[PDB]
Parts: sequence; structure tokens; C-alpha cells
Amino acid sequence: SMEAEDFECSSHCSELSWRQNEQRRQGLFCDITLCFGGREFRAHRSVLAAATEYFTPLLSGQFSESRSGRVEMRKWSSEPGPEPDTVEAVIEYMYTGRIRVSTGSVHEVLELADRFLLIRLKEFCGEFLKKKLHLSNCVAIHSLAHMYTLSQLALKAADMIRRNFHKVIQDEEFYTLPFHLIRDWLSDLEITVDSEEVLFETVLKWVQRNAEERERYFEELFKLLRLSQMKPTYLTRHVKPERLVANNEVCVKLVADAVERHALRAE
Amino acid sequence: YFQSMEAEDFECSSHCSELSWRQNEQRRQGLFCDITLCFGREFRAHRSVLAAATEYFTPLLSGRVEMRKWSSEPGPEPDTVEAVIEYMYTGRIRVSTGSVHEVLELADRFLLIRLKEFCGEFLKKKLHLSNCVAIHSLAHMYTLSQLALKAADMIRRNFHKVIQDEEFYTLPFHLIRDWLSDLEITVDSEEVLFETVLKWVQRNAEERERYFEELFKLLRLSQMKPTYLTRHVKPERLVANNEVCVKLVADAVERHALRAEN
Ligand SMILES: [Cl-]
Ligand SMILES: [Cl-]
Ligand SMILES: [Cl-]
Repeated sequence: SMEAEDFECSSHCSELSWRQNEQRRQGLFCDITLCFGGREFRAHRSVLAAATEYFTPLLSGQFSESRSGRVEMRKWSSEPGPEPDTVEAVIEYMYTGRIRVSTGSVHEVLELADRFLLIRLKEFCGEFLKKKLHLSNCVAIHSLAHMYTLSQLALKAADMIRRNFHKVIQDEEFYTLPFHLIRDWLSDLEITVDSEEVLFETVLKWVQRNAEERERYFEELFKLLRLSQMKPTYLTRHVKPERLVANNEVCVKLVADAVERHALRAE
Repeated sequence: YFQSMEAEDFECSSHCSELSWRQNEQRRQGLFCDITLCFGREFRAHRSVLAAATEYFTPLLSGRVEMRKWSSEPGPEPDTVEAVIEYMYTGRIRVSTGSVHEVLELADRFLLIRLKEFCGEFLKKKLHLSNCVAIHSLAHMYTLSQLALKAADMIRRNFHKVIQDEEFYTLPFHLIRDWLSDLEITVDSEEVLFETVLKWVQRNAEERERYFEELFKLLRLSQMKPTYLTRHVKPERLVANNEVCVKLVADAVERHALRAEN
């Protein structure tokens, strides 16, 4: 006659988190406002902290909160910041664990996911991109996989770039990359190209894309080329005559030593 | 392939249960709480969770809320309140014979329909001649139609037995009245019903003697032996002091003689 029975409402948790989301959409009981530029987003601290440890540190007072709880978001990759509909989607994801990712928003979702330590969401963006990987976007994708540490994705995109190196060079996407990547690539032994001569034509184009902030990297890039692997003809007829090479003595020196090596290896 | 896909849906199937779980861990540490329930001891909680659990809290749109007095003065047991609170956050709760009544009251007060319906099945399976009265009382006090009927049937079939226990005599007037109005109750004689009314009144002369007349009118005197009517009913103080009652006994005795010539 003694007994205790456990009652478990199977849908209860989903319903709870969905109603808190409907509450968020009307501002009900919200105690924190995420400000981006600008556009403001209300939410509940309890939910944010539950979704990610990223927000737990806001108890101590590690956020610049106005007296009505406003937190300002550090600038992002794009000045304007992520798209309003995309932020709303990531915030709603924190409340419900559901989100629709598209080719158009995947990059911003990835940035927000990375910024908020949303591991699962970030891993998902990784599979999404992994399945969309294609010669026409491997560069743009490798760039992201790197910027957001997506090991798996990185390798895959890197292989496609190696095998098709001679191709990615005629398209203008490649020339929008940042210096540290261009550098890593010239340092890559595996890249498949017809001649080292191409790599020199590539560096010129990368620099000529934005003379201003790029001409200052030429020398470090130039030192990465293997001149001993280029035809003496090209070395003296196209390399040495080039302005960026002539104006820099360390460079002209390098060309001369290379030409000297060629004659010495003449056996 | 995939070279055409423009979007995809993601759903982390365990997200919500983990979410509601961590908000429970927070509640227990007083983290991010923004409201306080009072009965006494105080309970911290989040308004967003409360409102999401039940519409009972929506109309309250770090302030303390005080809970209206309950059935028992001291109020529900601390461990029971905490369990109902945790239920709101997780949808899981352990109900026992010892706490079920207080869980029912809290569930009813907060409009936790599913919880309330559960307590109803729990009680329905524990229904027994030894508690049908206490249970019928609850099923009624909290509108448990199903439970009410079942407990009512058990009381009817054994009315002769329930009258002998003492629990029965603690019921409120409106229930005693409803029972004397019941045609189905199984008793040996209407005489017992008279003895029962006396005891109910004698239990608390003060606030009860004022109901005697309305109860007395519910008895079917025409069904009692003339012996008893004149020897035990009429001589009784409560009957004698009330003219409307002595009148009724007289008419009954008269009916008996009229129905006696055939
Ligand atoms: Cl609003
Ligand atoms: Cl894409
Ligand atoms: Cl009844």
C-alpha cells in the first residue's frame, strides 16, 4: 500500500524552451539586450548562460552593462556586422536547438557560433560547408575553415586547392586572401603548378591588387620563391627588370646569386 | 548530389532537456534568479521558466510574491514545494501516498493540468475502502470528476460501513447533506441515518446544531418503525425543541396509522 510513482511529461522540456522563445519575441521577462551596431536583441540571461559558458562570465560583471542590462558586441569581420535575420536565428537556436542554415548565411552563422562557443552549431556549419566544397569556392572556404579552426574542413579544402593550384590562380578570388595565407601557400611544397615562374607572376598580382598595403610584403614573399628553379632567361629578362625587384637590393642580390648558382650548376 | 542545395535544417535533439536541466541547476544555486516565492521559507526561481510552465504566472507581468494561505495553516511541506517547483523546470516528479494531497493542491493552485491529472490516476489506482472518504473529499475539492465518481460509488456500496468509522464525521455540511440526499447509499435502515445525523451534530454542537433542521427534513420518517419514531426520534432534544420537526414526526406517525388499515 506504500508507493511512489515517477511522472515524466515527455514533451514538457520542448514546450518550456519554446514558450521562453515566444516570450523573447515579445520582450517578456527579458533582462539582457544584445546590441550590435544599431539593432537590439532582447533575451533571458538564464537561457543564454544555459546554452553556453560564454555568458556565464556575465554574472561577475565582466560585461559593459548599462543599468537596464545592455551588452555591446565587439566589432566583427564585416563592419556592418552580421545580418539581423541571422543573429535572430542564432539567438533562437540558443533557445531551441533548431536552425536553418543556407549558403547565403552560413559564414555569418559560423562567426556567431564561434564567437559564442556554440560547439555543436559550429560543427554543423562544418559539415554543411564540407558537403558544398567545390573548386569554385574552395578558396573562400579554406579561408573560413582556417579563420575558425575547422581542422577537417581545412584539410579537404587544402587538398582541392593543391590539386587545382594552377586554376585558382586565374580566378580573382585567390587574390583577395590575406598575407599570412598567401605566405603559407608559397611555403607549400605540395601545390601542383607547371613552373615556379608562375608563383612569381602570382606574387606580383597579389601585390598589384592593392599597392598601398601590400608592397610592404613583397620582400618576405619574394624570399619564398625558389629562384634556383626558374630559367635563367626568365630570371634576367622578367624577374630582375621588375620594379619591385630592382628597387630592393636584398632582392636584386637574391636574383644575382640565383643566376650565379645556375652557371655553377652548369655542372 | 549537393551542388544545388541552398539551405539545410539542423536540430540538436537533446538541446531542450539539457537546457531545462541547466536552468534547474541554476535555480538551486540562486543563479540568475529574478523572483522569490514565499509561503516562512523562501524559494528563488526564474520568471521566464515559471511563466512558460503555467499561465498562472503570466499575469504577474527581483520581487517577492507571497502565496495565499492554503488548506493547512503551516502550508505545504518544503520538500513538496521544491518538488513541484522542480517539476515546472523539468517535467519530472515523484509522487507518493504521503505527499500526493499537497502536490494536488499546489498543482491545482498553479494550473498544472498534466500534474493534476496525474495525481488523479495515482489516487484512482490507490482507491480503497479505507480512504475512499478522504479521497472523495479531495476529488471534490479539486474537481476530479472521474476520481469523484469512483470514490462515490465505493462510498455508496459501503455506506453502512463508512458511517461507523470516525473520518466520516469530520466532513462539511454540504457533503453530509448530499449524502443524505443519496438514494443509492446502502444501509440496513433509515433509522441509522437519524443516528448518524445526531452524531455529526454532536461532534461540534456549536457550529452544527444550526443545520439539524435542514438535515432532519432529508430523512424519510415514513420508513422508520413507529416504535423508534415515538420512542427515540420524538424524545430527542433537537427534535423536541424544534416545532417544524416535532410536526414532521407527528405527520409521519399519522401516516403510519393511515397506511395501516391497508
Ligand atoms: Cl519588444
Ligand atoms: Cl556555401
Ligand atoms: Cl455525493
